[PDB]
Amino acid sequence: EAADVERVYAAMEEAAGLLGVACARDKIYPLLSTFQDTLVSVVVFSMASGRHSTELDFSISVPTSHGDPYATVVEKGLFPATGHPVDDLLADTQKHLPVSMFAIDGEVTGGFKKTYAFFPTDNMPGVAELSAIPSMPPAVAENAELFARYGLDKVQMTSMDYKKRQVNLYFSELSAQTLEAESVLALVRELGLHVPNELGLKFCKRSFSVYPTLNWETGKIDRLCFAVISNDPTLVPSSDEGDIEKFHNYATKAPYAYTLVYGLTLSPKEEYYKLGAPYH
Repeated sequence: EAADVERVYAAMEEAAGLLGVACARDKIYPLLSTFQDTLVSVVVFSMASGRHSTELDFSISVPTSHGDPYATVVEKGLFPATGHPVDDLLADTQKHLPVSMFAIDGEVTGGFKKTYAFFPTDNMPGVAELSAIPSMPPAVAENAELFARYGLDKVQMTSMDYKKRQVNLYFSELSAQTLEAESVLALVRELGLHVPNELGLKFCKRSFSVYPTLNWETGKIDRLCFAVISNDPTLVPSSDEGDIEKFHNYATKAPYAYTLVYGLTLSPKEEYYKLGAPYH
């Protein structure tokens, strides 16, 4: 449908406005039309805090029957192949594992950036199965022991950041021990990331997923995020009035067709939050 393809972009500008961000139709629409048979499907609008408060992602589901979604945009000329192992990763997962669904993501000013590999709820993998993937970063195996020591095993999904050449491993079936203040503190400190405070640790206690960020150059996890799912629009883990305001504003005025997933990302240098508002 032609109404849909405009409808999502009409709703897409509405959300990006609420943050005071300008969209770039030049880099957004070609990917949107390319997947319009799906837009008839999960479409998500996600924001970031801090020095990233000027950045917005949109995630779009693509069933596995449609084929490799990243292969579409390269051959169709929507994103050039980097010549780096991240090109081939998406196929290798579907090659090596039962992938039940895909997703694609972009940024409103830069265009396409990442894709997703979703796994079945009744067959989530561990880090051993993931590490077998030839195009997977070496760091995924090189971190296998650390993951286990903290209870990071079943992986709900992965994402591949193609501009940064980075993989996210969305860990699930987390033990209640894993999320406790003590362990959260030790995990972050061993990995050399920003230490959260009382609120951050109270936020992580609610987490349903924790996802580290790995790249191909070293074994260092670049950052690690805690995700919390809820309907409550006031759960952002910040006490700085602007974010408590900015995020609740977005949460309550985000356009929707027919829900929140918060993000607590801890980096080496600073601490920023994310909030994905879905359309479908």
